[PDB]
Amino acid sequence: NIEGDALNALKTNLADPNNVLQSWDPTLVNPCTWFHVTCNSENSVTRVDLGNANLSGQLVPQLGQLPNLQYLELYSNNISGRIPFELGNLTNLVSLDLYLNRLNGPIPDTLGKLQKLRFLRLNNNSLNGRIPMLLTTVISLQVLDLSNNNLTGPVPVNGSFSLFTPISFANNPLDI
Amino acid sequence: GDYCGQWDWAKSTNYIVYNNLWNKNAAASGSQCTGVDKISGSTIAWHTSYTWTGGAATEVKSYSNAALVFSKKQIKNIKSIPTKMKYSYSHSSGTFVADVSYDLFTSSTASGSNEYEIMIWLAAYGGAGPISSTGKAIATVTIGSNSFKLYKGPNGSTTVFSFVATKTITNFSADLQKFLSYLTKNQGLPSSQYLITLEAGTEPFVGTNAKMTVSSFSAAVN
Amino acid sequence: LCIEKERDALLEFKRGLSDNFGQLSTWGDEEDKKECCKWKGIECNKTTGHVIVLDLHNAFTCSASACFAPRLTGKLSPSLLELEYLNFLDLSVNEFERSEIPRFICSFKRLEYLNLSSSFFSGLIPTQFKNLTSLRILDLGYNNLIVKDLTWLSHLSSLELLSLGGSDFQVKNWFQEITKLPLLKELDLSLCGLSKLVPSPAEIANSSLISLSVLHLCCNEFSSSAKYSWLFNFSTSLTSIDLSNNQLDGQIDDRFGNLMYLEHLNLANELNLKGGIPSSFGNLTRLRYLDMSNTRTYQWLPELFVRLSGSRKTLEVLGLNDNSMFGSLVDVTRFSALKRLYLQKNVLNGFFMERFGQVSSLEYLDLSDNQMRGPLPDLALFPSLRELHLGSNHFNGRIPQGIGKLSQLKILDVSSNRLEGLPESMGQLSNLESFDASYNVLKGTITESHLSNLSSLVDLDLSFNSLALKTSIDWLPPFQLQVINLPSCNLGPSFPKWLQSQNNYTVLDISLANISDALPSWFSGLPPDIKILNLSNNQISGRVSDLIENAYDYMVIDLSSNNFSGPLPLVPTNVQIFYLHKNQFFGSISSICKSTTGATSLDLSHNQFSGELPDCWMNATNLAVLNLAYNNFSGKLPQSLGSLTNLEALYMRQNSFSGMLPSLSQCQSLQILDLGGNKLTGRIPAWIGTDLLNLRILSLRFNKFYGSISPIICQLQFLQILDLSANGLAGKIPQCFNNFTLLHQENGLGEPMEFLVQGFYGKYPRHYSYLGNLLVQWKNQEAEYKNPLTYLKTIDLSSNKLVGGIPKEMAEMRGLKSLNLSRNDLNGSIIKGIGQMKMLESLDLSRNQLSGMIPKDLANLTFIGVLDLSNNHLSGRIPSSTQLQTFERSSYSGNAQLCGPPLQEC
Ligand SMILES: *[C@@H]1O[C@H](CO)[C@@H](O[C@@H]2O[C@H](CO)[C@@H](O[C@@H]3O[C@H](CO[C@H]4O[C@H](CO[C@H]5O[C@H](CO)[C@@H](O)[C@H](O)[C@@H]5O[C@H]5O[C@H](CO)[C@@H](O)[C@H](O)[C@@H]5O)[C@@H](O)[C@H](O[C@H]5O[C@H](CO)[C@@H](O)[C@H](O)[C@@H]5O)[C@@H]4O)[C@@H](O)[C@H](O[C@H]4O[C@H](CO)[C@@H](O)[C@H](O)[C@@H]4O)[C@@H]3O)[C@H](O)[C@H]2NC(C)=O)[C@H](O)[C@H]1NC(C)=O
Ligand SMILES: *[C@@H]1O[C@H](CO)[C@@H](O[C@@H]2O[C@H](CO)[C@@H](O[C@@H]3O[C@H](CO[C@H]4O[C@H](CO)[C@@H](O)[C@H](O)[C@@H]4O)[C@@H](O)[C@H](O[C@H]4O[C@H](CO)[C@@H](O)[C@H](O)[C@@H]4O)[C@@H]3O)[C@H](O)[C@H]2NC(C)=O)[C@H](O)[C@H]1NC(C)=O
Ligand SMILES: *[C@@H]1O[C@H](CO)[C@@H](O[C@@H]2O[C@H](CO)[C@@H](O[C@@H]3O[C@H](CO)[C@@H](O)[C@H](O)[C@@H]3O)[C@H](O)[C@H]2NC(C)=O)[C@H](O)[C@H]1NC(C)=O
Ligand SMILES: *[C@@H]1O[C@H](CO)[C@@H](O[C@@H]2O[C@H](CO)[C@@H](O[C@@H]3O[C@H](CO)[C@@H](O)[C@H](O)[C@@H]3O)[C@H](O)[C@H]2NC(C)=O)[C@H](O)[C@H]1NC(C)=O
Ligand SMILES: *[C@@H]1O[C@H](CO)[C@@H](O[C@@H]2O[C@H](CO)[C@@H](O[C@@H]3O[C@H](CO)[C@@H](O)[C@H](O)[C@@H]3O)[C@H](O)[C@H]2NC(C)=O)[C@H](O)[C@H]1NC(C)=O
Ligand SMILES: *[C@@H]1O[C@H](CO)[C@@H](O[C@@H]2O[C@H](CO)[C@@H](O[C@@H]3O[C@H](CO)[C@@H](O)[C@H](O)[C@@H]3O)[C@H](O)[C@H]2NC(C)=O)[C@H](O)[C@H]1NC(C)=O
Ligand SMILES: *[C@@H]1O[C@H](CO)[C@@H](O[C@@H]2O[C@H](CO)[C@@H](O[C@@H]3O[C@H](CO)[C@@H](O)[C@H](O)[C@@H]3O)[C@H](O)[C@H]2NC(C)=O)[C@H](O)[C@H]1NC(C)=O
Ligand SMILES: *[C@@H]1O[C@H](CO)[C@@H](O[C@@H]2O[C@H](CO)[C@@H](O)[C@H](O)[C@H]2NC(C)=O)[C@H](O)[C@H]1NC(C)=O
Ligand SMILES: *[C@@H]1O[C@H](CO)[C@@H](O[C@@H]2O[C@H](CO)[C@@H](O)[C@H](O)[C@H]2NC(C)=O)[C@H](O)[C@H]1NC(C)=O
Ligand SMILES: *[C@@H]1O[C@H](CO)[C@@H](O)[C@H](O)[C@H]1NC(C)=O
Ligand SMILES: *[C@@H]1O[C@H](CO)[C@@H](O)[C@H](O)[C@H]1NC(C)=O
Ligand SMILES: *[C@@H]1O[C@H](CO)[C@@H](O)[C@H](O)[C@H]1NC(C)=O
Ligand SMILES: *[C@@H]1O[C@H](CO)[C@@H](O)[C@H](O)[C@H]1NC(C)=O
Ligand SMILES: *[C@@H]1O[C@H](CO)[C@@H](O)[C@H](O)[C@H]1NC(C)=O
Ligand SMILES: *[C@@H]1O[C@H](CO)[C@@H](O)[C@H](O)[C@H]1NC(C)=O
Ligand SMILES: *[C@@H]1O[C@H](CO)[C@@H](O)[C@H](O)[C@H]1NC(C)=O
Ligand SMILES: *[C@@H]1O[C@H](CO)[C@@H](O)[C@H](O)[C@H]1NC(C)=O
Ligand SMILES: *[C@@H]1O[C@H](CO)[C@@H](O)[C@H](O)[C@H]1NC(C)=O
Ligand SMILES: *[C@@H]1O[C@H](CO)[C@@H](O)[C@H](O)[C@H]1NC(C)=O
Ligand SMILES: *[C@@H]1O[C@H](CO)[C@@H](O)[C@H](O)[C@H]1NC(C)=O
Ligand SMILES: *[C@@H]1O[C@H](CO)[C@@H](O)[C@H](O)[C@H]1NC(C)=O
Ligand SMILES: *[C@@H]1O[C@H](CO)[C@@H](O)[C@H](O)[C@H]1NC(C)=O
Repeated sequence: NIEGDALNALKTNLADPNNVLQSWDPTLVNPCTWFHVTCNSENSVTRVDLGNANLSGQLVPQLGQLPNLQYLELYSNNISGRIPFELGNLTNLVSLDLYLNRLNGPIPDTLGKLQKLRFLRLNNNSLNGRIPMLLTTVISLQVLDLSNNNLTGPVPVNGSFSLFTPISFANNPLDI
Repeated sequence: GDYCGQWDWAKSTNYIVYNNLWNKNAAASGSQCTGVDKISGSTIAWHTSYTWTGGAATEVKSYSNAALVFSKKQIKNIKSIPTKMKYSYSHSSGTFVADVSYDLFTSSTASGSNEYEIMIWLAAYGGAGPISSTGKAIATVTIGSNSFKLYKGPNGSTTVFSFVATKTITNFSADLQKFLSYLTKNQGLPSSQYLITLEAGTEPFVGTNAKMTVSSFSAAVN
Repeated sequence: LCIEKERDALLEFKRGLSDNFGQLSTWGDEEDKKECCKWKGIECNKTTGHVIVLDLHNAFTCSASACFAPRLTGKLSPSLLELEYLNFLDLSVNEFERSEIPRFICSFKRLEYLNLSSSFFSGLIPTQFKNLTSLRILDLGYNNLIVKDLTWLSHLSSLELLSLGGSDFQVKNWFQEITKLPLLKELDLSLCGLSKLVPSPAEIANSSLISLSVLHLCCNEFSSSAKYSWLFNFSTSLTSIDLSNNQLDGQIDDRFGNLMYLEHLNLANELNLKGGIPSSFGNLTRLRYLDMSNTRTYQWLPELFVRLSGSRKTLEVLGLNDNSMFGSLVDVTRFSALKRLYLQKNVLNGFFMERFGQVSSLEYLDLSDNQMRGPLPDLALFPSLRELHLGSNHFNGRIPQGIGKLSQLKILDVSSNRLEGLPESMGQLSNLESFDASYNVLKGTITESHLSNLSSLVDLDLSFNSLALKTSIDWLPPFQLQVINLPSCNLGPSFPKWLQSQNNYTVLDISLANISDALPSWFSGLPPDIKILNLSNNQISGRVSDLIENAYDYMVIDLSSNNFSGPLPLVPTNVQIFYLHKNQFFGSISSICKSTTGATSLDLSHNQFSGELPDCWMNATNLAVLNLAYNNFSGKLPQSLGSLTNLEALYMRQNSFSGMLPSLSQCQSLQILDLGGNKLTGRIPAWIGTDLLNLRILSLRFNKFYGSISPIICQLQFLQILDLSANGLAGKIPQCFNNFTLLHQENGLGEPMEFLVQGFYGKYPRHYSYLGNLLVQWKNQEAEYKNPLTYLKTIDLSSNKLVGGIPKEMAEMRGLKSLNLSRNDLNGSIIKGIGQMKMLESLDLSRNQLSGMIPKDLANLTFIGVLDLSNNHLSGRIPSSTQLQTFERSSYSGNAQLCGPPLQEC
């Protein structure tokens, strides 16, 4: 009921114009039968798939209370807010794609705590800050894209960032 | 054929014919049985036999009716409700009180508790009368060459309007939209209400070897 | 006393009249009934013996939705003229021969009272009534009379009370004729056509002066103040005015103020008063009754109270319900003589405070259906309250401790509020009959002290709170409850002990309690006239085959979700809801046949009933839903199941049936047909598509169904769940799948299933919602979807040896939210158009024999959550998309020629 409570907290804070969140109800023992939520064995949430679903709102601090989550997809939605620091508690996240969306703030350093992340797409967003230093400490990150964002500071290349291209960091106020 | 249960019915296409002995226990040594005879398109024909005696001789004992299933539409979206009903009746001995009535039930939503009820009394025998807060009519309405007196009353949380004819009408043919429009314009019935149910049938109080035959009954909602 | 000729005349009068209800039973010629004066309705002079009063009138006794009056039918005999000293005659509610008013009444010569009102007289008033010179009270109201000339009223010069309402009034100059009666004090002219008959000012100018006190002008389509203005000529002497049901659309005329001696105003049932009380009031100083119900005033309540401040010491009844009035009820105590205050169904969004300490004389207070906030006032300031309705408001806080100072309360309705607690002094009321405190957030425990002295309580309603009810052992309840609605109340770990003394109750709903005890020995016989039994969602254990005894008035039995064990209990002959699921019953259910029943919804699921299903279902033809799932029944399905014409939901799954399936042809209005498991054999029934046309869910999975899916199944037009997985089918998938409407709508929620329990609120029925489950193969897990009708839209034909190609007609199926066509010998290519399926969250085409390359349109999904195309003979490159690249290598493996970013590279 803890994961269902977290997902319900996510639901209440956001507003749905197309009404694609109507099937999320707390009475069920698990949120497994909910739409746009993918299950696994033993009924733990492992995917949250919401693409061009027109959702508007802000992110929820207790979103990270899901331990066995992977592939958190929330791109192309009208979500205005700040990336929570609790996302670092995800010990199994793989793909975090939040692009074509309007989130303001910096990229948390705790996000670099992900030791199994492979995909990170934050494009066409307006985030004010600099690239985290600790994010390069993960060696499983195969692709990254931080473009068309309010990015300033230095461009890190050492370590896992040595296999990337400047295109991943483009259209920014300061790149040097 | 002919069935005698308290809640049994003979369902057909677009019509459901009930027995509805909802106040059976208020009478002593009575019985009632209804049956659908012939079906022809939208036309129906049924009959009801009963005998009720004693007990609370001032209360309705049953409402064996012939209800119609339709799309739950708001009053303002209803164009016409053409209805025709021809019936004959036969009682035997005496101390006879009964009634032939149309019921319309309307509520705020398409599936909810009734908030407005509409009686149309086509015949009143033995002093049976509609429910009224004051016991006196509040309007006189002539619709389709047929006089009517209007009564208003409470029933729990429901408001019951009643159009009682001045002469017994054994052959009726009219439009219920006229009554509904009169109620909406004059008596203050909201036009956004959802017409839940339409039905027509007998409503006995006391009788002995009693039988009502509906030679024809048709209705529709447009 | 009792002159012989008078008695003979009375007997001859009775002879014509036909009495059927015991009236005139005292009247007779038997020697024991010789005395005239002792008869019912006859009064005689004391000195002489002549009859002075003859009142054979009745009254309307009313029931649920009909009133009845014991009318006297017959012919009015002319022998009444022998009663030459009669002065009081009253024949009011009787309906005699519905004909003219008899003319002989003109020659009584001493009548001082006549009342033929509410009979069924018709036609013109006889012209001979000019001989009734001694008449003081005339009442001919509410008959089918036609009054077109009033030239006879001139002679009746002793009248003080004239009533001609309900007539076809066509007198053009009625004011001129009425003004000729010098002693008239009231005048009833209701329901006439007074809208079209207004007196010209010249007529008022040329008229004799008379002083009226009561005007009954109702049911006249005035619709304006320009048509009832004439009554203001009587402003000096008016006391009572009645103007209800006139379609008044405008401000109340300011001349209603400055009507001195006015004591009774009735302006109910208008069109729109547009503001309500004018500022002209406050000059009244003598008001005692004001009614404005159902008028759409839109007035501020404190402003109304200030404008009625001229008559605080006299005002007694104030009806302001069914309007739209806002504000708060502040200082109601300043109205000293107030006794009724009806403020129902308003828009009152304020508080209820006294803020000054005086006692109130209120006896009936009504505040239901509002938006009032804040705590309740000190109820000890209303010691004479007989009824208190405060439901559907937003009151909060504990009920005040002074509630026990009333000692006259009979009804207490505080339901649907945000109340917080119950006081201890509630038990000293000693006159309460109903207690509706349901759907509040109530907390604490109700001990015996809360119920110590309620000797007249009949209804107890504490539904759905956080409340607890712990009564000590050796407590004898001082009441005998008739309805016991205590759901979601902690009634103790053991079975409640105070039900031992409770007989004579009609409903008993103690579900959602915490009773974890065996069924007690004493709890063997329910009251003989019990209606609703609901012991559901507890942990009660024992044998209940000895608890149901075919009471004539059973309507609901709900023993679901418990620890009951034993044989199937008796099915009462008039029960409609028979729920027994999630228990431990075992045995055969052949006892569901021997008696005809009115059951419409029975649930026997999740039990241990065994044996072959009986062939007796013609004795139960009122069924709407039938649940025989998750048991170990066996054998063929009975043929009698085809006689369930009213059936709309058949839940027969997770059993061990066998054989072919019976002809459920004449079972129209069937929406759900679930037959999972059950080892059924045979070809797919050809009558499913031919006859069943309202079907929405068709679950024939984990069976032995050889053959082919005939295209007739496309004629269903309403299917949203099709599931034939693991059935051993064959043939090609039909190309006719376009015809399934509701699978093209992008976002459409189907209505839930609803059956009808008739007779709940007396004449009125109740609608029950059955949200049945459905076992589906959802996202690689076998899951029990809760309400499949509203949301789910799936097609599943996996593991059924289907040979052919995927039809190209599935492209435009926007609403499909799952697709499983795996483990079949299909060949071809993925149809170009799957990318058009916007809300498809589950795709599975694995273990087929497909070919070609993946279509590019799959990049448009953006909602797909589970994909599996393994072992399918594809080639080419996987389309690039955010969702496609987020899938494991296992989802695309098994293809010897496919290569993409997920696996290897070209
Ligand atoms: C010629 O003969 C004819 C005979 O046909 C005479 O006509 C008869 O005259 C008698 C008078 O002797 C009449 O009897 C009297 O009736 C009145 C009215 O009773 C009805 O109304 C009461 C109040 O109703 C309002 O309030 C209630 C809630 O309190 C509400 O439910 C109602 O709907 C109504 O509400 C309206 O008003 C509210 C306040 O403003 C508004 O808020 C609201 O929105 C509405 O606008 C009501 O209490 C009463 O209830 C009784 O009846 C029902 C149904 O049968 C029953 O269920 C109840 O249990 C009650 O029994 C009625 O509905 C009544 O007030 C009189 O009471 C006197 O007698 C009793 C006897 O015990 C005393 O205790 C009283 O103190 C009081 O003295 C009396 O009964 C009769 O109705 C009338 N009949 C006809 C057909 O006209 C005629 O008078 C004769 N001619 C002459 C010249 O005399
Ligand atoms: C035997 O007794 C049992 C238990 O006492 C009965 O089962 C209960 O029946 C009641 C009445 O139908 C159920 O109450 C209803 O629950 C609905 C579902 O609630 C969930 O969903 C809503 C909406 O998403 C949430 O807000 C809520 O928190 C829950 O998560 C409600 O939607 C209903 O509300 C409607 O009615 C109330 C009261 O009239 C209104 O105030 C509302 O505005 C709304 O209109 C309602 O509360 C209850 O859930 C059942 N419990 C169980 C365990 O099943 C049996 O019905 C009874 N037997 C028979 C034959 O009646
Ligand atoms: C790749 O390069 C980045 C910088 O370009 C490295 O980040 C830096 O890592 C060093 C550790 O080698 C950090 O130094 C530490 O700083 C903390 C205070 O923040 C101090 O307490 C420690 O004693 C230590 O000095 C440094 O802060 C950090 N950031 C910056 C801006 O220099 C990153 O570690 C490199 N990754 C590798 C080499 O794998
Ligand atoms: C029952 O019958 C008796 C007798 O007929 C009635 O008594 C009569 O009442 C009237 C009215 O009061 C009396 O008339 C008055 O008489 C006095 C004295 O004679 C006279 O001064 C007055 O001018 C007026 O005429 C009449 O005398 C009296 N009868 C007798 C014999 O004294 C009585 O009223 C009847 N009861 C009812 C209820 O009608
Ligand atoms: C369907 O319901 C009907 C009626 O509810 C059942 O018929 C009833 O069957 C019982 C058992 O055989 C009969 O009771 C016996 O009647 C005989 C003859 O009167 C009597 O000698 C026995 O001592 C015993 O009382 C009962 O009379 C009979 N009622 C009617 C109206 O026929 C029927 O068995 C149920 N099942 C099927 C499949 O029809
Ligand atoms: C698509 O679904 C519709 C139903 O919505 C199917 O239309 C149905 O077609 C049958 C053909 O056998 C019609 O039955 C016929 O009825 C007439 C009049 O009762 C009768 O004289 C014929 O002998 C025959 O029984 C049925 O009425 C009709 N239903 C509707 C609502 O039109 C259609 O066949 C399905 N398949 C397609 C369009 O490919
Ligand atoms: C579509 O329906 C088919 C069956 O009609 C579903 O196939 C099921 O797939 C799961 C996962 O591949 C199988 O679980 C397997 O269990 C064995 C142990 O028994 C394990 O060794 C495997 O690794 C795998 O986890 C399951 O047996 C299989 N059902 C069968 C064969 O009857 C399929 O999941 C459905 N597709 C979707 C998207 O729901
Ligand atoms: C209530 O009655 C008083 C009289 O008792 C009304 O006052 C009259 O009108 C004006 C007031 O501005 C003055 O000429 C006198 O006070 C009164 N005139 C007379 C007696 O001829 C007062 O207007 C009434 N209330 C309302 C709201 O009209
Ligand atoms: C229950 O109510 C009855 C009312 O009839 C109480 O009887 C009397 O109550 C008064 C005060 O309310 C006492 O002064 C009397 O002594 C009571 N009479 C008797 C014989 O005791 C009764 O006391 C109430 N119950 C309890 C437990 O107090
Ligand atoms: C929802 O999203 C679609 C894009 O598929 C867009 O066309 C539509 O305008 C959106 N609705 C609202 C209310 O913004
Ligand atoms: C919602 O999202 C659409 C998609 O691009 C965007 O055009 C629109 O401006 C957004 N609405 C807002 C931010 O209010
Ligand atoms: C979750 O993240 C927050 C934010 O940094 C952190 O304080 C908390 O300790 C984390 N939870 C656990 C169990 O470590
Ligand atoms: C980001 O915005 C630019 C224009 O500001 C647009 O050309 C580009 O297509 C956007 N990114 C995506 C992924 O659509
Ligand atoms: C009515 O009064 C007149 C005047 O005395 C009288 O001549 C006539 O006979 C009376 N009518 C009847 C029917 O008595
Ligand atoms: C006006 O009043 C006088 C008073 O006697 C009366 O004679 C005359 O008939 C009245 N006018 C009319 C038109 O009736
Ligand atoms: C009656 O009222 C009208 C209107 O106010 C007035 O003109 C007329 O003088 C009044 N007549 C009497 C006799 O009071
Ligand atoms: C039993 O209940 C009935 C209502 O059905 C009631 O009239 C009667 O007074 C009650 N008797 C007792 C002793 O409680
Ligand atoms: C009552 O039962 C509920 C669940 O049925 C449980 O959570 C609660 O602790 C129980 N309370 C007591 C006092 O037994
Ligand atoms: C009632 O049944 C449930 C599950 O069937 C079980 O866990 C529980 O122990 C049972 N109650 C008792 C008192 O054993
Ligand atoms: C039903 O009967 C079979 C065979 O006797 C048994 O295996 C099964 O356990 C029974 N069902 C239940 C729920 O015990
Ligand atoms: C698919 O299988 C059928 C069954 O043998 C075969 O006739 C057909 O030719 C196959 N499809 C193709 C494209 O060869
Ligand atoms: C659907 O896919 C086609 C082919 O790739 C593409 O041209 C089209 O833009 C897509 N639809 C949307 C709404 O992007």
